[PDB]
Amino acid sequence: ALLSFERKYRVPGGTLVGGNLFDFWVGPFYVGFFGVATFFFAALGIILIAWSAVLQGTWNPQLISVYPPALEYGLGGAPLAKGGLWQIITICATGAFVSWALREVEICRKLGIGYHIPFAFAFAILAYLTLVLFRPVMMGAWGYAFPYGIWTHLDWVSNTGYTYGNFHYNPAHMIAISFFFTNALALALHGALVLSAANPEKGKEMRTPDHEDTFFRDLVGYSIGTLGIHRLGLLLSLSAVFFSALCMIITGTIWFDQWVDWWQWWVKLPWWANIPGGING
Amino acid sequence: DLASLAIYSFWIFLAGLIYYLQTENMREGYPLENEDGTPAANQGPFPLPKPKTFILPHGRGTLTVPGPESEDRPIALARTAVSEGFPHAPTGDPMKDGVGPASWVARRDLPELDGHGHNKIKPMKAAAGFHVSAGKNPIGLPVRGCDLEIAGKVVDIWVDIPEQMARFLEVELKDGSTRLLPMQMVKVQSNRVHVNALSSDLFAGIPTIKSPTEVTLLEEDKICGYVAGGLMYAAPKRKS
Amino acid sequence: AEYQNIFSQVQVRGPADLGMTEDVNLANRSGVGPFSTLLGWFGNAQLGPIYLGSLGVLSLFSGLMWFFTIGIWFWYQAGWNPAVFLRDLFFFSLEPPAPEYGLSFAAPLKEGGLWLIASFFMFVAVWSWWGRTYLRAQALGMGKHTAWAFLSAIWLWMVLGFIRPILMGSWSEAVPYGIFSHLDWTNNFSLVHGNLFYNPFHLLSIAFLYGSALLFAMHGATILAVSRFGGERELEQIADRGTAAERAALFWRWTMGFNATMEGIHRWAIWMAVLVTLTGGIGILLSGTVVDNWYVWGQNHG
Ligand code: BCL
Ligand code: BCL
Ligand code: BCL
Ligand code: BCL
Ligand SMILES: CC[C@H]1c2cc3[nH]c4c(c3C)C(=O)[C@H](C(=O)OC)c4c3nc(cc4[nH]c(cc(n2)[C@@H]1C)c(C(C)=O)c4C)[C@@H](C)[C@@H]3CCC(=O)OC/C=C(\C)CCC[C@H](C)CCC[C@H](C)CCCC(C)C
Ligand SMILES: CC[C@H]1c2cc3[nH]c4c(c3C)C(=O)[C@H](C(=O)OC)c4c3nc(cc4[nH]c(cc(n2)[C@@H]1C)c(C(C)=O)c4C)[C@@H](C)[C@@H]3CCC(=O)OC/C=C(\C)CCC[C@H](C)CCC[C@H](C)CCCC(C)C
Ligand SMILES: COC(C)(C)C(=O)C/C=C(\C)CC/C=C(\C)CC/C=C(\C)CCCC/C(C)=C/CCC(C)CC/C=C(\C)CCC=C(C)C
Ligand SMILES: CCCCCCCCCCCC[N+](C)(C)[O-]
Ligand SMILES: CCCCCCCCCCCC[N+](C)(C)[O-]
Ligand SMILES: CCCCCCCCCCCC[N+](C)(C)[O-]
Ligand SMILES: CCCCCCCCCCCC[N+](C)(C)[O-]
Ligand SMILES: [Fe+3]
Repeated sequence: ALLSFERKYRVPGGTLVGGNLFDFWVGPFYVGFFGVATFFFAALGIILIAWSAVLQGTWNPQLISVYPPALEYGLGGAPLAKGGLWQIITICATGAFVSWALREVEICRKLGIGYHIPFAFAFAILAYLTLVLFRPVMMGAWGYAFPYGIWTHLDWVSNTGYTYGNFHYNPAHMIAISFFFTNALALALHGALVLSAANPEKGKEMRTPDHEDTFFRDLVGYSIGTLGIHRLGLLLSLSAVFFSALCMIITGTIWFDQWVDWWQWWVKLPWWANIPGGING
Repeated sequence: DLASLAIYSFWIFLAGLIYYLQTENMREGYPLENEDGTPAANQGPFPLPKPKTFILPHGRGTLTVPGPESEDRPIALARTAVSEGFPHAPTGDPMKDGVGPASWVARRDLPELDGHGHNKIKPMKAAAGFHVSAGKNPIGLPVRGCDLEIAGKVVDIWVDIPEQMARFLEVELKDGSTRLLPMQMVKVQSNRVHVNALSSDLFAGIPTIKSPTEVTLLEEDKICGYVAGGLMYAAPKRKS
Repeated sequence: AEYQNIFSQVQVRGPADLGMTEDVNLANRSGVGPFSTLLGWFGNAQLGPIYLGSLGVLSLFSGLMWFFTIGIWFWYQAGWNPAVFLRDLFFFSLEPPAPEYGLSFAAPLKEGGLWLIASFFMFVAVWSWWGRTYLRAQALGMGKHTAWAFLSAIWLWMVLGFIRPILMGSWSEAVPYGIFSHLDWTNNFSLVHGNLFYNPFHLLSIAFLYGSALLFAMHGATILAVSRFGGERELEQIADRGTAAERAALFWRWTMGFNATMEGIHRWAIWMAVLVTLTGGIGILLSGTVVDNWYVWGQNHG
């Protein structure tokens, strides 16, 4: 049940709510007040999805889809079978994510570590809430949110993108993609760098972080450093998500036409707007 | 068709890869133990990988993992319940005993070495050509604890030499001796350094280093462990 | 508040770090560049030295030539007017030969010839850069993980510009060099293959791209959370587990019921990332050569 080095860390303390009441583990898992809250929200959410499955007449995981209220409901509540369950499941999901973050905070407090992880997780939650809460509220209807189904949610992504032409033209979306691509690039480089140092050529001694800086400096003329690269991966991945959230909060609210046309502001700047030649003259 | 073949093969490759990744990540901490330090009955469905050996750089030997796991230090905790899964209460002072968030590991009692075999971390005064480059220089600032009392004064920065980074502040106490504070656990301000994790009276208890111009890995673990544990265990005295 | 270790409070600078020698030819290293206080708030302040050497020269040279060939086409398309150049910069495109030219090198300069030239320069820039990746590690006695991982990105790029056009029988199938034009190509590619959300290798590719952000957020955060115990000195933590590595592992064990080691997390990392362009390259390569329409293929699952 415990890692060989684990017992010395399993002391009492760090809970945010309830004192010692829920201060215990179930096998490897910590509980805490927020483990209990997350169990509650997750269990209720899963049960309501199961109910939804039976009301839609399927147990097939690839057919189960829970849809938000149709546009006609606006932001009111809808009958259970016509979007109401989606509304409650959404509340359960949000409760479960936030509880999960708060349980992480409890774990940080017990271990005496910084809060970087739940703070990072909070960006994923904010992206979720942008899609199911902030965007729909701004646009005036729950029906603008995505359905909960493995395949149907891809239908939504696709229908929503093409509502604005080729969605590649959304400038916040370009920034978001660039962070996602750069992030994967930095992840590959980081995993490779460390491994190449811990796993040198056959029979050689382990390399040092100095060999790491050296290899990067040799290669591109710059090394970010071992603290830098972890700051960098955190920043690339949170920026990717921040710009993802941004690119959707603006779509259907401040900008709702074909995204390609937005770029005409640049083309029409009066100092070059009318010069003949080029693609746009 | 070839695409069904490809995706079929891929799923098999992926299961194999996850299996490889999970077992690689069992090279430390296993076998799983009961709370009393004996081997747990349930080890999970992944077996231990065949051992690998790292060759350490400066005659420092090798590390072979997985290998026999052992804390190599007394652990001053006791059960608070008659069944598995509950906390273990410190039997003494958890800060002095190095348990809970104040824990340290029995790392080697030698300093980390750089690529050239020199001590990686040195007091700035002993590090030729090193100086404060940017930011507020903390040297000479009074050091304040979470009880808003002055615990000492900064007399140096301990720098990572190959990585050109500040790793600790050396702080001189009322009695003239010094302690290291992790850079990550201090806030440098215009007129002081502030240390949230410790009240002034806990500074004497920071583990000391046996030689004044180097720190061992074991020493850094005791220091960093002890300061982080103040967040939970000073907390009575800390006043925000 | 508690300090967060996202930016440094105090920067410290020592003598210029010339690096490890091992089997490196020191004659091919430049001097140090200028120290950047700006970059020093987040990572290292030191710039350089860089290793150049013959292969790097060749790489830099053809990389530049690739970029200038596109550039000169952009100026041409701009009618050599600087104002039109800045205005329509995202709109210009250096386009591959028409389908009728097949794989021949017979198309006029202005009609795919220049695209062929630029692509040749690109091809030598990247492959010579790959060799470099491999030899810079070799000269330091390091493993070749960087070269292998870079090969995965190269796989997708090669599929896009070279292997798939060749299997299709024309250069017209390759990607054009242009900001907006390459986006139109991408949208187009999906439309014409019956919607790339039905290509399971594309779906996997997306899972790994998201998974890379997930994992680097987890790992970057975890290491910063334990940087108060020296957590980011990962090599020495691999060699001699410290309380940093133990607290990092136990955060995740207590949260999700399992955990990594300081070495092993880097294996999850390199693979999560590499799998992005590995599965992607396969998904793209199968499109049009083996599968015309993914929707249709999914209906049969084959
Ligand atoms: C993956 C499927 C499509 C594709 C789909 C998309 C989509 C969708 C988007 C991009 C975006 C980008 N793509 Mg594309 N892209 C493809 C293949 C490529 C290739 C290639 C050699 O194969 C290249 C060089 C690019 C280049 C680029 C960059 C312009 C931009 C940011 C990428 C990034 O962060 O990289 C990794 C990051 C680094 C920091 C390393 C490299 C540094 C620089 C920035 C690389 C770009 C150099 C560029 C050629 C120079 C621009 C010239 C100026 C106009 C003067 N793409 C294939 C064909 N790409 C985004 C964008 O903003 O488009 C406008 C975007 O939204
Ligand atoms: C035809 C479709 C359109 C298009 C339309 C859209 C639309 C529409 C959207 C995007 C969005 C995104 N697109 Mg686009 N996009 C297109 C082409 C592309 C291309 C490409 C190479 O061509 C790329 C790289 C991208 C890239 C992206 C990212 C910027 C962003 C998606 C990630 C994200 O938001 O994560 C954010 C992360 C989350 C939301 C995850 C949250 C997870 C929560 C907190 C936890 C889950 C717990 C779970 C239930 C666990 C339980 C089970 C187990 C225990 C594990 N698009 C085409 C042109 N794109 C999306 C976006 O920006 O959203 C904000 C979006 O809505
Ligand atoms: C982010 C932008 C768009 C979006 C665009 C896309 C696109 C495009 C694709 C996916 C794909 C996936 N998306 Mg989606 N998706 C969105 C919002 C979500 C949310 C959410 C709560 O907000 C969730 C949980 C998912 C979940 C999923 C997985 C079913 C699948 C793989 C993701 C992955 O590996 O991520 C990285 C995370 C990890 C590697 C950790 C593992 C997480 C696991 C796999 C999540 C399981 C969720 C479970 C089946 C549903 C909840 C179960 C409950 C217990 C009932 N999406 C928003 C609307 N998503 C891919 C796919 O194959 O779809 C069929 C795909 O191509
Ligand atoms: C309308 C568009 C279609 C679609 C069409 C395509 C097409 C077409 C492709 C993708 C591809 C991808 N798409 Mg899709 N995609 C759609 C919807 C989405 C959505 C979404 C939320 O809706 C998401 C998240 C994605 C996500 C993804 C990625 C997982 C994947 C690209 C991996 C990568 O890193 O490439 C970026 C990395 C590279 C291109 C490798 C670069 C390597 C070379 C060596 C770099 C050279 C650098 C050069 C010399 C310049 C140097 C500059 C200086 C040095 C600075 N797609 C819709 C359905 N997508 C790609 C893929 O693999 O698909 C299977 C692809 O070809
Ligand atoms: C912000 C940067 C990125 C990020 C970071 C991040 N994610 C995180 C964390 C961090 C730092 C954690 O600490 C936390 C974790 O524990 O990871 C192991 C987490 C996590 N990220 C997760 C998933 C996830 N993250 C994603 C994305 C991202 N996470 C970003 C790209 C995605 C994508 C891209 O699609 C997914 C699928 C989980 C593995 C884990 C959070 C687990 C959790 O919240 O558990 C409590 C809740 C449950 C166990 C189940 C609740 C069930 C619901 C009540 C019902 C289902 C509702 C749902 C809306 C259905 C959707 C159906 C789909 C088919 C669409
Ligand atoms: C495995 C998945 C990911 C991945 C991995 C990866 N990429 C890699 C590597 C790895 C492991 C390397 O080792 C290699 C590297 O060296 O990284 C530092 C690389 C690399 N990935 C690169 C780019 C890149 N990778 C991408 C993607 C990805 N790479 C995936 C997400 C993308 C995307 C997403 O589109 C791009 C654009 C390069 C930084 C580097 C490979 C360099 C190379 O081949 O260079 C040839 C040399 C030249 C082209 C010199 C040319 C000079 C310029 C063209 C002119 C300047 C242009 C500039 C915009 C204007 C300003 C300059 C003026 C002064 C002229
Ligand atoms: C300021 O002005 C000057 C002139 C100074 C400039 O220099 C400006 C120049 C520019 C404005 C340059 C701008 C360039 C771009 C906008 C570039 C953008 C490029 C892309 C988005 C590229 C995307 C994808 C490219 C891909 C996938 C290429 C693949 C190529 C290959 C795999 C290579 C295949 C090789 C071939 C076909 C040749 C084969 C022949 C043999 C003999 C082997
Ligand atoms: C002695 C002067 C040498 C000048 C070389 C200029 C360095 C720039 C090369 C970095 C290119 C890296 N890439 C190819 C990753 O961009
Ligand atoms: C997307 C891949 C997620 C990885 C899931 C692998 C779960 C591994 C469980 C390991 C159990 C080890 N324990 C916990 C027995 O030590
Ligand atoms: C090395 C990391 C392992 C993590 C694997 C995550 C896989 C998610 C499943 C995506 C589903 C794709 N398909 C083709 C089933 O739709
Ligand atoms: C893609 C979803 C993956 C979920 C994997 C969940 C892993 C948790 C395993 C915890 C270990 C269990 N026990 C009880 C064997 O320790
Ligand atoms: Fe790391």
